[PDB]
Amino acid sequence: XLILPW
Amino acid sequence: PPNNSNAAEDDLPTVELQGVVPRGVNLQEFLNVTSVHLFKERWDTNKVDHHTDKYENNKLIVRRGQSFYVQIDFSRPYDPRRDLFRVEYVIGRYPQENKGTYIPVPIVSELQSGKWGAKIVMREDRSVRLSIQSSPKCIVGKFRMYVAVWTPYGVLRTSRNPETDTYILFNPWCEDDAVYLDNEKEREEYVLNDIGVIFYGEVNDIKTRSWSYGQFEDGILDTCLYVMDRAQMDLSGRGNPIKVSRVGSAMVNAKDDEGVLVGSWDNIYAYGVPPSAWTGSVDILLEYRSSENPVRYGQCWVFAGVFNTFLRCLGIPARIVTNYFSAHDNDANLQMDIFVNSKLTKDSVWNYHCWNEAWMTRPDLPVGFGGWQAVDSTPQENSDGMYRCGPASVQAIKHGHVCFQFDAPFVFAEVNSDLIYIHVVENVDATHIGKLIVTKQIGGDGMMDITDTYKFQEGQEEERLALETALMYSNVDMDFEVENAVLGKDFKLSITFRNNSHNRYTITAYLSANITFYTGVPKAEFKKETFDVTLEPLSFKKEAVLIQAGEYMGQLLEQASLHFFVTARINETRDVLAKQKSTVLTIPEIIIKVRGTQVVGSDMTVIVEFTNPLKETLRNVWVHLDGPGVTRPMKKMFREIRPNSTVQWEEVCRPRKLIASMSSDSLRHVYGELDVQI
Ligand SMILES: [Ca+2]
Ligand SMILES: [Ca+2]
Ligand SMILES: [Ca+2]
Repeated sequence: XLILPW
Repeated sequence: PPNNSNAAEDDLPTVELQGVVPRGVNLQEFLNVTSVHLFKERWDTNKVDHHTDKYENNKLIVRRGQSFYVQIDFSRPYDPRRDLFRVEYVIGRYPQENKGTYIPVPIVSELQSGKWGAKIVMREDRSVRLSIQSSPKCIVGKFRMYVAVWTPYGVLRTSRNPETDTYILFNPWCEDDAVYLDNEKEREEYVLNDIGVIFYGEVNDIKTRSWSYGQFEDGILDTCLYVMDRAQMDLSGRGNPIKVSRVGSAMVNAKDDEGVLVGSWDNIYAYGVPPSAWTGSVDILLEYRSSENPVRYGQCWVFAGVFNTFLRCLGIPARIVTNYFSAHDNDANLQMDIFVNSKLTKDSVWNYHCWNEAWMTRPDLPVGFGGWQAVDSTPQENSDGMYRCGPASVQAIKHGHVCFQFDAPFVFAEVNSDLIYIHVVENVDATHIGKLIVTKQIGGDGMMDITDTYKFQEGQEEERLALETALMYSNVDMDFEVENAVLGKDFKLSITFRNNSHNRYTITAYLSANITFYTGVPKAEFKKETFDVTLEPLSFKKEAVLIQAGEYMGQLLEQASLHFFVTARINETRDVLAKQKSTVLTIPEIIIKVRGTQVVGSDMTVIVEFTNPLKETLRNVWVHLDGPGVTRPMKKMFREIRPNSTVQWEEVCRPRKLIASMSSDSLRHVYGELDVQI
């Protein structure tokens, strides 16, 4: 679960 | 005091003497229990019929709303003229009858529907055999069993015996249970399957992680009851699947409630187990029971893996979904506020997220919002003061009716929020969030696309209309009434618009027509239409969409109702009017009578009467009689039936059930039946 660049 | 602990017990007296019982009273006059049998073995009928033979547990485990056999051995043969006894199931330290925690089970002659009772079915020697029936709304947990004999001096109860303790679980097999699932294949996968797969990765690079739920392994069931005890969940609510699922969605994460799993994402995971290391749920939950403290660590897919075990273990049917490009909304505006800019921007978007779905009816919501409920134990945002999420109705999320509890706007934003590059705006992306939602298929390790359950296809007008309805939770009124809907006949759906302004408006709208069960569970969408209507000032317009009989007759069930979604947007002002309504079809029925002696080897008259239910003229009426063993199939035609006129058909026959069916030109496939003994 990575936070993804907008 | 609050009664919120299955582990805690009160002490039930063995000699509940009343008043001033004189000295020298002789209680030997009355029955006493020498032995109790529960046939608890995992090969016997009780566990097999109740689908609990899998549980690695040497105690009786039944499901509610179903009959199981017990045997009680008395000191002398039971005599109904002088003996009176009852069975008791007790839970908690403070059990009351009106709270559901003290359950008297009277010895009755006929079991009644949905009522606690025990009926004698065998009386050999000093033994009586009972078929005990539980309430289909009973509290779920580990109960203590007692046999209570009534005497003029008090009740003679058996002593405490933990070997007669009985687990009563949710029953997805009993149509009177809120978790009822009318599909054996779906039941075997969402309840009895103790392993499965979880999907993750990117939308175009999809990986598969297997998970051992292990709900039937030693200790897991007791652990789940412990998880509910640790929440301080009042026992009176542990029969309600909505409460059990919401308490679980909080207790699986360690935040604000000392739950099972601690979330960590910091790539270090000090003094614990890395999230990627877990391969099942048994070791997390058992360590929780042993250490009595949270386990470290977990992430998105691990919270769902443990939550899935909790739900299946208690009996609530449950599956794990994966949302690719799941959005995280921070300010509850149902938008992805993008400012790039890392200081002002707080809304994130994950490559994927995993939450659970639980199967239950929603009696607290209007009809049509049952079935799958989204529940998320992963800590993301607060809900009413705690880190929990759901149950949110997937059906309510699909049509943007996020005003129905619980936490529907959050789950909607996770699956179909638009991106808003913001004082001043710039770009608006509407296809990036929620590109694909998946779950493990039935009978395999494949990937069932279930994106269509949460949202309409991006691009179609219904997607936008649903979204703008969700964002909403110009002097125009909107309503719709169903025009005399009779089972087996076309009917009109009349959308009405009242414009009280002096302006001319343009309206875009969509219609969603659905078949739902009597409990309120959705079955399927049989009609979906988008349409555009113009509203002249100071007018009323009654656009009437025709629902042909062939559109819904193919997917009907007993006592099914019709649920309609109608969302309309006022184009000039971007307002959105949305209504949802349920209607039950006026179903005609055929009355079947039998006159004469109904024996084999002699003729008898089967009378079939049908009443014309429509204001129309029925023509080419065909009536078919069917009854194997009674009469070979036959047909009586009727060239015409006048409105509100009754027709009668007599058929002699020498011989079981009889089934009749009428079908005309304006009304087809209306049935009747009658059980006959021969
Ligand atoms: Ca929590
Ligand atoms: Ca936002
Ligand atoms: Ca979208």
